[PDB]
Amino acid sequence: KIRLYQFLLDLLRSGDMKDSIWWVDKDKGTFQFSSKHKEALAHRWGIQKGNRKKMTYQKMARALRNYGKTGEVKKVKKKLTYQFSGEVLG
DNA sequence: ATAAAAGGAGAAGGG
DNA sequence: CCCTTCTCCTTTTAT
Repeated sequence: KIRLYQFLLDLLRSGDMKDSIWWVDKDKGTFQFSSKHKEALAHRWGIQKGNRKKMTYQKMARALRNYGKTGEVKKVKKKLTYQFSGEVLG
């Protein structure tokens, strides 16, 4: 199965949900969610995983915070903003 | 200042 | 094992 950090990174490279998520500094690998349209992207995440309950941003954010220990994705000091690691980017 | 929202995390449960 | 789900508390942001 696909991993969350790859689901997001795939969307940014595809632009398939430009209204829900966009780059902030492509070079630094920072990105940000749309306050109004993030739930739609969260919805698409739970479905792709076939989860029991419909996915919400809070549950997805909880999952993202776990990447803080392994380093794939760290939270940035800007609203709804995260950052990929150089390894994840290449 | 205050509601609302974003952020946080321990625990237990599910593919 | 990679999240998922629930629950409760805190900080930040929007009103």
